Amino acid sequence: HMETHLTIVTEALVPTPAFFPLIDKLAAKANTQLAIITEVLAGAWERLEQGRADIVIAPDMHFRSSSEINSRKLYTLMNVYVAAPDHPIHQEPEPLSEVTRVKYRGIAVADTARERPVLTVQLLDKQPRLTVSTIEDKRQALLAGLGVATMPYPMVEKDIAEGRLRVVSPESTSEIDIIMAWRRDSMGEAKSWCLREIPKLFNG
Amino acid sequence: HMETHLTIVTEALVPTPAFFPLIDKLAAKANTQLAIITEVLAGAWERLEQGRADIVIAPDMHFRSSSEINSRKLYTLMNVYVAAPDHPIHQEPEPLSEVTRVKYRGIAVADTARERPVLTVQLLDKQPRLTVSTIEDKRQALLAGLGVATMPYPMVEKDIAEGRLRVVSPESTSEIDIIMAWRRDSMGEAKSWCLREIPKLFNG
Amino acid sequence: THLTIVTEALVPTPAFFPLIDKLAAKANTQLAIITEVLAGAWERLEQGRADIVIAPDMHFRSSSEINSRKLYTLMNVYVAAPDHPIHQEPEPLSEVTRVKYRGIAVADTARERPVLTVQLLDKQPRLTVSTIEDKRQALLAGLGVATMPYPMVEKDIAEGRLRVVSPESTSEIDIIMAWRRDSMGEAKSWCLREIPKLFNGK
Amino acid sequence: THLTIVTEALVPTPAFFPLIDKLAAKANTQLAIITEVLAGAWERLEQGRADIVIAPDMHFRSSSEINSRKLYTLMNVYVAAPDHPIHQEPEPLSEVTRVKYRGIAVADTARERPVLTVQLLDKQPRLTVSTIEDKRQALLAGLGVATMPYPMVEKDIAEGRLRVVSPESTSEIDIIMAWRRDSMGEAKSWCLREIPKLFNGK
Ligand code: NA
Ligand code: NA
Ligand code: NA
Ligand code: NA
Repeated sequence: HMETHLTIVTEALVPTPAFFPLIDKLAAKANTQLAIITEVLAGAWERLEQGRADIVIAPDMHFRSSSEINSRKLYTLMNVYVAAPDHPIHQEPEPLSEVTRVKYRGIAVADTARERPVLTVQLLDKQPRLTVSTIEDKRQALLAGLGVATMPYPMVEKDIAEGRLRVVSPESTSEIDIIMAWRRDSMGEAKSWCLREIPKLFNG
Repeated sequence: HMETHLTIVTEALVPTPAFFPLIDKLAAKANTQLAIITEVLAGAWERLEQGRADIVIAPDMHFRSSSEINSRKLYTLMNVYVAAPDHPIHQEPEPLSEVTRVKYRGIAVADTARERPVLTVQLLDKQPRLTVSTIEDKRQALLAGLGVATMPYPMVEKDIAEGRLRVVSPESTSEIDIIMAWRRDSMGEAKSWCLREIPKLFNG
Repeated sequence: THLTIVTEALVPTPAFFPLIDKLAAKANTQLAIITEVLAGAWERLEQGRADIVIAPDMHFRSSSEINSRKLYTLMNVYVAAPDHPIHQEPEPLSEVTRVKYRGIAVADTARERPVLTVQLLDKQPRLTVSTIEDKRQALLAGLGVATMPYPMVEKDIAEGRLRVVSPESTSEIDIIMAWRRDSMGEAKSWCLREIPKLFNGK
Repeated sequence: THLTIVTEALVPTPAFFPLIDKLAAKANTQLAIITEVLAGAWERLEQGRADIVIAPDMHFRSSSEINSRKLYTLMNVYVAAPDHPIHQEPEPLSEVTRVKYRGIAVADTARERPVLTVQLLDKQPRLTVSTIEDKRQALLAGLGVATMPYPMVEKDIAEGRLRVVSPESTSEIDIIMAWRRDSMGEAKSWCLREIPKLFNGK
């Protein structure tokens, strides 16, 4: 109904290309131009709170208890603690022991900058770390043997199969619920349509 | 509510400060941060069409009756053809004659800086012209004796009283309806509230 | 024909008015003195939609094809209305304090989103306006705290309508004249010579 | 203890990986190689939130105090999927034509002096993404026409997944290393010496 602009935020763990089917359909449904922006952890939620994002696709988080924010579970994602095959972490009797983990470099994706608070990986103080902005940069660092870190399984599935990466220990494997969140204090055609279409991209 | 952002566009003829009462009230009604942006003629409407403005306050225009756009008349504004007291245009028998107007410099508000003629005296081809972006710059140019142009009466009322400007000829005085316009394809709390409050600013 | 000078919002357009009559005699050139905000001024120069830009010294243009010359220095003062509570603050410039009070921004290239001067924190209230005058009126009405060009508020501070929040935040900015070297028309060349003369000793 | 290098989106972060082990031996410094887009990279430097910036050329100072050095040249190519109708176009770069086809933009963290890597026109359909990878995937999927860094699509062009729209639009950009002189830590100094060595021959 004349040109419109909707802004979807996909957190770093969420593949942006999964939302590409929406683009053509949104151009036919309305005259709506899509913006699918990437943010990291709390940065995704912050965008929603500050009213700078129509819909957020992100891991379930403590922010969700907000009264004017609706939310719905989309799918589950698996996180695996990986390292390059030749990394010494593999020869460790107790790779997840606090005494062992400090010996080896962790790799973190920043949310705004170097931020100690993280839940995916418990980086310890005095432990070496590398910090990057993108999930791809983190992958390349891991492929190059530069540290040990958690990754979304889809992004490293081929890597593990083809022996470029190796799961450090299955004990650390975690499941994260990926949720769709939005604010009820505003509504439009395009936003409503997306809220209905996005779940269809995944389960049903 | 938590933070929200609304964008009101006020066309150059419309004093932005008239919307200042909204600011404090909008901070209490919701957590909404206001942006009152100035545009010139068609630029104001273009923002509305492109979905880059929640509400537009602008002169009534050829854009109107557009199917997705609601509108409401707010008030009438008077436009006066003025020049500095010492300007030779005052000594002219026929100041508004095509033969006369070409002799003297017109002043236009634009961004494009090429095509002025829209709704009023306008600028004749081959006529000397100065182009400025703001209504204030146009006022100063007129005060400095540099040309002849239309101005919104409120902005030059004191100038005419105190003999800094002088109405060239009353024949050219025109009335413009200032309307509030928005798009129906979207709605939220703040937007709805403003659509109700803005007319109240101009009751009297 | 047609010359376009772009004066950034901080730069008073009327300072260029002396050029108008002279340019009409020197050449048959019709002048446009267009106002833009921050990056919008430079963008016009890059896109070849402005012959000369008068603007604060700033990043970009890929460091290709842009000549520049310093015209004068401008002082920027952090001001607020006399009765604004920011004045009673022990630490008015502390991040903990600044968040309490509304900032006021002039939107850049004339749009809401492009606003990255500085001084605005998350969770901080803000108002965004298009013009430096609108920002002045907002400040006069007590609606926030913001930086202003000293010349535009000098009388305001004298006559007690505004008050400098803290001198520590005062900054000096070089106002430069910039153009592209890939063209040198008659009118353009003449203006490049005349414009510095408008500001001599300043 | 903590050094922050900012690499603009056009710059491959992994090119700086050799530094990591050496920096751990040289000093006890934990490295952050952060990605930003266009002006967002510079803004970090101005706000003192980045020790070193690797980014497309600016060379211009509002914030002042900035030293810079050229590292290497990068080529940008206007590409689209092989089956995109832009290829059948007589005049693919004509303003009349470009509006017909969707542009793809990487969003910026700052005052958008660079907004269009090539040029995005009003009324023109657009998709906006945050990352250069997302933009690549969009292009691979046939969803628009946009500029890309040649190294990132060299294999794509070879293996017929992408195709250069027109060579006329190809542009060369200097990638520079920039920093502020008002500080000179051990690690920062060492990196400023090592980083140029990573791009000998380039
Ligand atoms: Na992304
Ligand atoms: Na105004
Ligand atoms: Na001006
Ligand atoms: Na990167």
